[PDB]
Amino acid sequence: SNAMEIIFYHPTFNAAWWVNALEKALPHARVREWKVGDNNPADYALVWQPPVEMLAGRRLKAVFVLGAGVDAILSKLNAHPEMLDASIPLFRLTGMGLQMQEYAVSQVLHWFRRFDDYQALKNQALWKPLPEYTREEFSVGIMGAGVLGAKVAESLQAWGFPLRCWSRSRKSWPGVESYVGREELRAFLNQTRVLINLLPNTAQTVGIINSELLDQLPDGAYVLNLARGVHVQEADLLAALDSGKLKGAMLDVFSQEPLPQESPLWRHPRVAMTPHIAAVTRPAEAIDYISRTITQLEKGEPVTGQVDRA
Amino acid sequence: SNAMEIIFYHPTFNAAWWVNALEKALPHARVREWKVGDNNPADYALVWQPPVEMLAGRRLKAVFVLGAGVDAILSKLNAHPEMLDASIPLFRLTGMGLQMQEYAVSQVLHWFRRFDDYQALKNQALWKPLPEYTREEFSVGIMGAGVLGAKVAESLQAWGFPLRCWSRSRKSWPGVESYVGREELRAFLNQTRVLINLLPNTAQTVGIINSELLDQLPDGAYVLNLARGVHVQEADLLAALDSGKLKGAMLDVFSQEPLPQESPLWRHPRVAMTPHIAAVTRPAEAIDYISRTITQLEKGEPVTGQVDRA
Repeated sequence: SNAMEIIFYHPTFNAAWWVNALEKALPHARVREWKVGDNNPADYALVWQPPVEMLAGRRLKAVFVLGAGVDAILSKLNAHPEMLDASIPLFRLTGMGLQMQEYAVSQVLHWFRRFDDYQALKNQALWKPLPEYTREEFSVGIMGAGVLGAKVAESLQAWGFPLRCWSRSRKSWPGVESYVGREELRAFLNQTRVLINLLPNTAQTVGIINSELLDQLPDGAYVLNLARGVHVQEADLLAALDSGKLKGAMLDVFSQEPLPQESPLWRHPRVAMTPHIAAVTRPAEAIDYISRTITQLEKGEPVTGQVDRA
Repeated sequence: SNAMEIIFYHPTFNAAWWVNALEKALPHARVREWKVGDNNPADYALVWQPPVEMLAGRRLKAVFVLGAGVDAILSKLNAHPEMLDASIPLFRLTGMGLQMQEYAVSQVLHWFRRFDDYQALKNQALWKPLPEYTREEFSVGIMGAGVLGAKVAESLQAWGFPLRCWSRSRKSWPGVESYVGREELRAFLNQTRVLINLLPNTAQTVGIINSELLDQLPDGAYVLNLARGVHVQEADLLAALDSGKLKGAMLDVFSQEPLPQESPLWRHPRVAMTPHIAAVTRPAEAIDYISRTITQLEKGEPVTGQVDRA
C-alpha cells in the first residue's frame, strides 16, 4: 500500500499535541484524530473512553488504551462483544511509582506535622503551637498489593513511620507488617492512623471503605484515596469526618468523575481533593511506549503490556 | 551541703512537665520552677527569655538556654552586662535536621504537585486537572550554610529537584551548585523556583528577603522561611505575592512572634503559616542533653554545646 494509519481519540487531552508527538515518534506513520463518521481504515487505534462506532467493525493490528485502568474499557467491550473483534490485541501503558510516592509522602507528612490544623488556626488568626505527634502513633496502612503500594510503603518507611499493608494475597515487603484477607482486616485497621488505598479494583472491594471499615480505624485517623472512587462510600466517609472518627481525608478519585458540583465533598473543610491526577503517564513516556510496541508488532518481536481479555 | 539546686524558667512551656522529667533525669537534684522574688541559691539555670532579676547577681555553675538561637539572650546579656557574671558558662541545645527535612520535603512537594492550586479549585467546586510542572523548572535554592541547610538539600535532591545553595562562605555539598557572596546572589536567585531560607542570622542578612531580592526570582516562585523573621521584609513579600512574582509562601517564623493578629499575613490566601514549630527539640532530647552536660561539669569532663560570649 503501504502507509501505516493510526487513529487517536481522547475525551479531554489535546488531540493536536498528541497527533504531533506521534508523528515525530513514528515519522513513517499517518496519524489522525478520529471524529464521528470517520470509517476510513486504520492499523492502530489509541483510545480512552472510545465510543462504540470508533472501533466497531474495524480491522486493526492493535488498540492502545491511553492510561492504566483497563476496567472501564473491558466492561464496555464485554457488554458490547461487538465493539472490538476479540482477536485484536489490546494494550495499556505501571511505571508511576514516583508520582504516587510524591503525593503520599507530601500528604502523610502534611498530616503528621499538622499543617491542616495550622491552616485552620491561620484562618482564625490564632497563634497556637500544637502538641506534636509521635512517629509511633502515626502508623501508615496501605491497602493493595502491586508496585504502587510497594513503592509508597518503601518511601514512607524511610521517614520512620510504622508500616502495614493489607491485601487478599500474602506479601513480604521489607520493613512492613503484612496482613492478609478479610480475616486480618480488623487487626490491620485497628492499628492504622493513616489509611492509604492503593487497591487495584475487584468485585470484592467495591465500597470497601464504608462505615464498617471506618469504625475499625482509631479516632483521629486519615484516609488517602489513590485507587478507585467506587472503593469509597462517600456518605460514610463524610459521616466519619463529621463524628471525629476521621481527622482528615484527601481524595484523588471519586465514585463519579468529574465529581458532580452537587457533591458535598467539594464543601467539606477537612477533605482535600485532586481531579484524578495522582499519577498520570507523561505523554512522552506514553508515546515512547506506544511507538516501541508498534515497532515490535510490525517486526514480530515480543511485546509487553498486553491486556488479557479474559 | 550538698544538694544540687536547679531552677527552671520558660515563658510558655509546661513548667510542671519539665520540672518532673528533670527530677527523674537527675534524681539526685532539687529542681524548681523559678518565680519572681525567688532569690534562693541555685547551681544551674534552665531558661528561655529570662527576665534580668532571675539571673542578676546569681553564682551559677552553668546556664542552659532552652533552644537553639542564642541571639536573643546574648543581646540581652550584652545590653545588660550585669545579668550574668561573664565567667558562667552558657549552653544551648543542632540535631533537628530531620524536622526540617519533614517540613521542607512536604511543602516543596505540595507546591510541586500544585496542591495549593487544587485547594483553590476545590473551594470553587471546579474540576480542573492542571498542567504538570517539570522537575527541571522546579529548582530549589537554599540560603544558608550549616547542617540544617545541608540536610534539607540532601533530602530534596533525592527527589530529583535541581539544587543550589547560597552562603557567604564557599561550600561543597554533594549534588548542589554552590553560590557564594553577594556577588553571586543574583545568578543564584535568577535560577531558583523555590527559595528556602535557612540562614543562621547575621547583621548582613537583616531584611535580606526584600523587593530587591524578590525581583531576581523568576515569576511564579515560592518562599519558604524556616530561619528568622527579621530576614523577611513582610510588606515586600506581600507585594510580591500580590503582583504574581510569588505564587506562594510558607512561613514558620516572623519579624514579631507571636505575629500580631493585626498582620495581613494571617489574611493572605497564598501565605501558609506555622507558629515557629518547624524544628523544636524534643523535651526528652533536651533533658538528656542538659543532664548529660551537668554530669560532665560535676565530674570535670569535656562538654559540648557551649556558646562563646564573644
